[PDB]
Amino acid sequence: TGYDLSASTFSPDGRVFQVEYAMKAVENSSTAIGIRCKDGVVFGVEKLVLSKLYEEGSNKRLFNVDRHVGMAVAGLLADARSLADIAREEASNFRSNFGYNIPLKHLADRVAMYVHAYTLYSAVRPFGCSFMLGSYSVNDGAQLYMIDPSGVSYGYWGCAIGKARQAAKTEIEKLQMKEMTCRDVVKEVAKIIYIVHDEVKDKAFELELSWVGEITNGRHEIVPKDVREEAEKYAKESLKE
Amino acid sequence: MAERGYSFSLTTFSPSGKLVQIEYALAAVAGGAPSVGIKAANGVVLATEKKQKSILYDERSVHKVEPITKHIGLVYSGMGPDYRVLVHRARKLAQQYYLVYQEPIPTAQLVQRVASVMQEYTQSGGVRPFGVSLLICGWNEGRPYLFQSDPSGAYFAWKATAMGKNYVNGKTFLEKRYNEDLELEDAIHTAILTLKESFEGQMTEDNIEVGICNEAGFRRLTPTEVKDYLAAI
Amino acid sequence: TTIAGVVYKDGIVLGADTRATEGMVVADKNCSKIHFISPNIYCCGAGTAADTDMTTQLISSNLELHSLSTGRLPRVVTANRMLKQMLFRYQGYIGAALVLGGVDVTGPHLYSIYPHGSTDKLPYVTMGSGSLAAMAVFEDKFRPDMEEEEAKKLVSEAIAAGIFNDLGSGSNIDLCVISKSKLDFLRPYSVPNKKGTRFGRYRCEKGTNAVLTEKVTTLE
Amino acid sequence: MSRGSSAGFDRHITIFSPEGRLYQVEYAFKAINQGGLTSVAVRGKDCAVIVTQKKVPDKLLDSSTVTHLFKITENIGCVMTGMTADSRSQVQRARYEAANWKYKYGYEIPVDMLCKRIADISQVYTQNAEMRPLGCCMILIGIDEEQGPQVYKCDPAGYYCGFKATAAGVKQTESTSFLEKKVKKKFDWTFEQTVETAITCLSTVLSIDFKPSEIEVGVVTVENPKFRILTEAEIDAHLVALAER
Amino acid sequence: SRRYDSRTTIFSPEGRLYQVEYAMEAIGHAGTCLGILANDGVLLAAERRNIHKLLDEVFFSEKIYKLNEDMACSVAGITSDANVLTNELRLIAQRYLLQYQEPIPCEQLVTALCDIKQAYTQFGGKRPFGVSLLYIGWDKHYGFQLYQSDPSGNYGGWKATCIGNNSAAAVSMLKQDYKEGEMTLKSALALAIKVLNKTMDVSKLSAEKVEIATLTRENGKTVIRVLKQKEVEQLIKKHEEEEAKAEREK
Amino acid sequence: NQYDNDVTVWSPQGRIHQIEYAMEAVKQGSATVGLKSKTHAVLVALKRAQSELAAHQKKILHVDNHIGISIAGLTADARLLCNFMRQECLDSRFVFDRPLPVSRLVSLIGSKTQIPTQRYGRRPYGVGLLIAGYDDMGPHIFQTCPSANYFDCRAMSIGARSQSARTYLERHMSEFMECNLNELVKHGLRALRETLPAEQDLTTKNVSIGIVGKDLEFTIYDDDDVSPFLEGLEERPQ
Amino acid sequence: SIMSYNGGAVMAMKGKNCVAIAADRRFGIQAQMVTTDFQKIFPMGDRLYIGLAGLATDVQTVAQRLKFRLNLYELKEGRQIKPYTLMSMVANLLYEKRFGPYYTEPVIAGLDPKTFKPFICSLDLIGCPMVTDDFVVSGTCTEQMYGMCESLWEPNMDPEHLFETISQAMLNAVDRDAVSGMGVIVHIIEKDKITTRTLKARMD
Amino acid sequence: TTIMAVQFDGGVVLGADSRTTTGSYIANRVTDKLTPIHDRIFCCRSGSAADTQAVADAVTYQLGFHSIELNEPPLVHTAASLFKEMCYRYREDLMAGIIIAGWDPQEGGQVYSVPMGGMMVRQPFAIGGSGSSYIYGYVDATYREGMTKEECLQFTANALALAMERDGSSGGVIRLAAIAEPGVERQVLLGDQIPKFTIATL
Repeated sequence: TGYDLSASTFSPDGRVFQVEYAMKAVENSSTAIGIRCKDGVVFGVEKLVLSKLYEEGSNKRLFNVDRHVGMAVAGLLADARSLADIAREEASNFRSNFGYNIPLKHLADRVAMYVHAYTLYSAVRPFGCSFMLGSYSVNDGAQLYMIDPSGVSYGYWGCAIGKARQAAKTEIEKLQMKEMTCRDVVKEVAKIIYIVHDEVKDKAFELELSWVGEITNGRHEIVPKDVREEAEKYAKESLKE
Repeated sequence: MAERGYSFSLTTFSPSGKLVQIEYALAAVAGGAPSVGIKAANGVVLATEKKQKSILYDERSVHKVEPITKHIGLVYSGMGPDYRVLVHRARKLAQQYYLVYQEPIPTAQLVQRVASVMQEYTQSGGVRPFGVSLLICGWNEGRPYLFQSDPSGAYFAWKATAMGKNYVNGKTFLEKRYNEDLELEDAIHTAILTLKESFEGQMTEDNIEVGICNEAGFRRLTPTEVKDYLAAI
Repeated sequence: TTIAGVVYKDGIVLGADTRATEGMVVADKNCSKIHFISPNIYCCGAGTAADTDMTTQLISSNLELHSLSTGRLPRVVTANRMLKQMLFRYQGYIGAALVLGGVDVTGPHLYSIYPHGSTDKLPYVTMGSGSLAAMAVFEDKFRPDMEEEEAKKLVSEAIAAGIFNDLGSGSNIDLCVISKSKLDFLRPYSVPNKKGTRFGRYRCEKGTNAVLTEKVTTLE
Repeated sequence: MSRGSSAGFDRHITIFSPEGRLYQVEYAFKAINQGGLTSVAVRGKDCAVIVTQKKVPDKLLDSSTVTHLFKITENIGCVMTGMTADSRSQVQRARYEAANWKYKYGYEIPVDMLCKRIADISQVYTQNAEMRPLGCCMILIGIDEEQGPQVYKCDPAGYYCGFKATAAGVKQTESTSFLEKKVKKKFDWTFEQTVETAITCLSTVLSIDFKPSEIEVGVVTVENPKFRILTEAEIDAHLVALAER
Repeated sequence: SRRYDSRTTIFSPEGRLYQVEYAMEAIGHAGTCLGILANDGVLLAAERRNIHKLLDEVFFSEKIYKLNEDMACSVAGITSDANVLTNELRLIAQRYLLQYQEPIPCEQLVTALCDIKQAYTQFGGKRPFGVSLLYIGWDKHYGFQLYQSDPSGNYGGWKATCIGNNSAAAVSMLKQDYKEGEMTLKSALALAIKVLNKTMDVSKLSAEKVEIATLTRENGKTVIRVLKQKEVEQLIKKHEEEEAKAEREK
Repeated sequence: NQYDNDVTVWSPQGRIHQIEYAMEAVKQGSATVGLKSKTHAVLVALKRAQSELAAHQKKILHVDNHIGISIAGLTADARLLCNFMRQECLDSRFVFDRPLPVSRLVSLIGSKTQIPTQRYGRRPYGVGLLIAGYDDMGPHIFQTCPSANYFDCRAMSIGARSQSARTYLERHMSEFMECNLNELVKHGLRALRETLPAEQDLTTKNVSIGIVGKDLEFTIYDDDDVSPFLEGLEERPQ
Repeated sequence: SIMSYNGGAVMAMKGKNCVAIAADRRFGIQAQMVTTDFQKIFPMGDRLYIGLAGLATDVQTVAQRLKFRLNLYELKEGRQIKPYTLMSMVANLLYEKRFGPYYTEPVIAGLDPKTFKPFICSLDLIGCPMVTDDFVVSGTCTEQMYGMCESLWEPNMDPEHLFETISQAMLNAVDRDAVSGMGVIVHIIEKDKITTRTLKARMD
Repeated sequence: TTIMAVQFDGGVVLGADSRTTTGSYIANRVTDKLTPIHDRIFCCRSGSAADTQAVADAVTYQLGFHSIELNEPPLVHTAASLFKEMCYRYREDLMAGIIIAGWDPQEGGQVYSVPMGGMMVRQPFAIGGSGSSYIYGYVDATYREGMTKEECLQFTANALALAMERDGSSGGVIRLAAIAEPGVERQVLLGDQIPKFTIATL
């Protein structure tokens, strides 16, 4: 009793329960997925529409960390916004110091260290969000990383974070992403997002899609409206049989 | 991330007037490995046991007997990393004294400064007291010194004393065997016998560490010399 | 002041004069200008004497701490790096110029360090107001891989040239010989100058001085 | 003073119990085993080898990013056991300490000095109550000019030591017993023999036949003091040599 | 952070500071320190609680510390806190001497140390110093003086006082036996010996278990000296002779 | 329990209770309604009086010539946030000589309000704001929360009994867009009146109106400037 | 220029088993005399003395701060300071003000305790010590003092010959200096006694 | 001081004299002004010796840490950027003109000039120091595109020899370094190895 109140306290089993509770908070958020292909990374977010009074695009969970880096988040949105600000500052400082765009692995490591710095003391609270970082460059290719509230950062071929990530992982595993292109990966991501969404539990959602790759010339941006409509139509027709 | 520490004392008085954190640090010391110090007529011998839990350890990598200056040596009982911290601080204090006065620090002054540091950790905020007692030997003004500093920050001058496990039995053994006008070799023999009194298993030239201080200065005893002393015992 | 050093086949020979002047007046005729740094590293000093003394003492203390922590013999590169960083961060306000020489696991090393924080690694260096005469001696007679006695003779000749051709140098010659097996602190090594013998006697006798008051305190 | 006695907040912060222990440090030691992996380090006469098991449960995980072997300098490599983020923070700290040592002293840091510095930092974490100790174990690997190959391991308690062979993780006790048996029967260990000893220790304590992708091997040798990570081809060659005999 | 705070500087429902009272209990568990003021001087008589055949001979004194050329102090309680407080006292005395080029009066030094103690008892969140001090000295304003300070920061002047173990019995003995204005250093030493003998009832009095220091004025100078073993032995012998004479005469 | 007293303590359910308590603090305030057309953004606030002899508390504040806010919750927190926003707008006009975009100001507010929710000894801002602004992107209605989350809204209502107002806004959102200024203000007033009990009616004493638009700076109509907007409002449909 | 503001001259000399320290007594501002009994030699122990020449205010400040530190050292160490240790302490005190220097050049004369070996030394204004074996001089007339001492000093002088030598040197050196003089005070430090004498000097 | 870096197809060629002067006195006639910052990155130092040495040490430290972190060979542009940042942040306190030359897997041979003030420019070739003024016309009239490594070495040696002949602050020996993918090749030209140009008489 009382071993789960501070991030500076270990449990007798050797666990930090505050970090686990932050991860639980992450597990309660909607699902965002990201798939790495041979020429880029595509992000898809199942953005729940909590109220019909909200404007379209409100509470967007896709961010432009840098010109070449995108961010898909899940969990507490204020914590995710603070972490996006941290990543933006890291990328800007790297460009100011070393004179070129930050590699995605280095940026992921820096942001993961910043997140881990909040799992050690009683004076602060662990972040209640997990996020993915995607980027593309000619020299480095397509890269996709995920950071959890504990500060662990790994590179992925296809990643899912949120309420339904095991089913999303099962759907992603059926994809031969190593040979696909962003054009097909966008439709596949839309189909997976429509598959894993719960119509009974959740009233409605918006499909937020973004990508970075050769088709975008190494820039992270929102997937164009035409491709988004085609992907949504394909996902709806695939849900139907 | 927040670099601030706790600003309140973790060691506080009890209704009986006792600082129980200091007593628990003393218990941690009493659970440590035996250490013996004997002040002879022409020097001081510091002895301790270092038996690793496995033969995979490197006996020649970590030393429990450490030099502070050319004329001061250290040995401890309790927690090793705390001893490392105190050794670093003692060396820094001795070097500061030499920088100021351009003469090597007397043993008493270094003991006082280290005890002041230990008291600071016993009273300051957000920290626990050190879990080590130190046996400090030195040679100053053509005279040997032996000191013991406890976790509370109090120090004592000793003719002979023991720390760690079975330190009461070691103290009684020293009372039986110690006498003034003792030569350094006899002091080393008595220290090794005091270690043997509580040593479990077989004592070799690697299971124990011996350091001596005399007019020539302080130095650790090499395993060959320890082997010679053990064969002579 | 004339301080010089060479690298010979098996170590380091350092040399210095022993005269200290305040302006145009000799204040000390036996001044030790070769400073202990570590048992294998020594230093000759020039510039602000107090700055040199304090800098050498601080670096010696730091090197002693470093060697106590590591348990190994100190390296000349460590002393050089410490000295140059400390001098640079003061932007030349610490007017200490040093000839640093020693032998370590990598062999004999000789450095010249300047108050602004620039160092040079050379087989022979000179410093002080008599540095150019000693440098002339070195450029005339130095050869690589000399023996210990030849190196001692060469350094003594350089210091003697500085002593006899510079007004700021004089008195005796001090030599520090460093090798991987021994260290020789020869003070003095040569005495080329001595006071002339008295031709007569001065008047100085008891009762010559008139005294107003006298107080005697007995120390028990 | 009784065994298992508790008083005040000795279970929650790093203060002494009536017996004189620090329970939070032991809990961090258990956090080390919370990772579920095991690593083995063995010292040869001219080489030093670290072997750790590589677990990639899902194919969606890029295997080239799941590494527990890190290089601190050109000549120093490490294997981390325990919590991943704590291990990465400690690796970053070790890299900074080595770089600063080279900048300040003009020569590469010895392995023992780096282990001592890391142990000092972890001790500072063990003495102050405001911060958590790191639930990770670090084993350092390098070549010393005077003494040769060096194997050093530091723990969350602030303790560090040199080893002829050592282990860390869930099965560190069984691995230490196996290495005790191997070392007691002392015989000449070349680079190949040291690598096979580490690999067979891991295999016998895990009781599973190894595939080249299931382990991770890093070595330093006297001939080539640079720390390197073996590729799958070299690990496969070593595994074939082990399996034939 | 709030959960682990002990709140060492807060009031109790009855208006008491618990940490101060606990430090005073610590004082009561310490060794006896005795101070008697005479006409020609003032003395300190402390009980040596650090006794062991394997202990080395003390450098100057175990429990009596010289503060400056004119003052000395004796401490009861935690030893390392006493070391800190004595270092601070010496610093304060030297600072006053630097500022005014005159030796500090005793009461000003006691007031400064008591201000430090009170500052620790009021704010900071730290535990108080568990030391009670006895002060003896001479100054040009009030001559020979004797002061006692508490961990709470309270001090006061005395003609004869005791701190440490069995201090109440010693206080009663001094109340019965001290004669105001008639005390000489010899009679004060005899009273100190008899009080130490009666209070240290568990252990018979010997020169190796007590430390005695006196403060006298010798031709415009202050002399602070510690009595040698033979002198204390002679004092104890005289006390035992007087006790035997009283036993015979009763 | 033991998880509801600190903002740095997660609960076993992955929640922070202090933030929810600050949201309750927002829910305790009087209802206000924000809504926008193609050219105007309107804030209508239902002011409350402590007593019959007390003036109704201010609810709509000036931030800049193009930005105004309506508050619900702790008034001192609201004043702190308003001062921060005013300083940010003044800095923007000083450095770039242009009005600060509303979305960037709302992002700054969220960034500022997130910090106290993660540090020991701090507390969430116990106020929720409805922000009405006009810039190059047109009119904007924004809602901020103590959770440091913010929303871009077509219409929104916060405070006590705001669910009925939100239902009315849901019903008439389809026609909010093409309304003129008077129609939009009447829609907002009807939504605000939906929060009032039957025995209570909208009057010139308890109604405050804030309007910003393309050619209109942010203006607050409080007592006698409200009557033209109140005139024409039909009786409560019950 | 700053050192010549107040004048002054301090000299220390080594005997066979004794040391002598001498100073002039004039206190003045530029060319005006104020007092004729200014103290420049301060006891730092039973057989240890320091003489300070330079700015009078800096003389007093350095003497008082040195007494502060020496009293603390003797209270802590429980012993008397050795003259070499005192020299190191003065050097540290002066070098602490390296960029704000005190305008004093201390002169230290004394016998090593428990050995009674004579010790003399001088320091510059920033704390560079110079331990000699014959004599050390400091003040505004260092050239005259150097000439007198180099002419008159002899090795292994008895205390009487040492007194005569130092007295003649100081008198004839301050007779040739404008801002030094108005009396000379000499301290002879032996193992068993200390003799303080004021010399019959010129007052112009 | 005269320093020179020239780019060829496979890499760069660096050159410098060896004279260090304190007034008109040569304190060090065998100075090494070519400083290796990384395995394939060198720098030429001109100006204040202490400033250039400290900046080179700091850049070596930072670049080593950066390369260890990234597990990637550093870019010559990154070393140039670190030098530029340090030399611009302290342009009032430093007197350092740097030439950074090296080889990159991504960019090949590169020559970057960071003069006093802290600007950074990439050049086909760079010259610095007090002796570089005398050889501006020579390098202008002699440099051509497509020179091989041997031609670049000869060009650098000739220009350095002319500058050392004309400049009093330049002299001693010629230190040359060629950096390419295989590694760094260093050589010293002294005595008759230095190019000779006959003095015009009568």
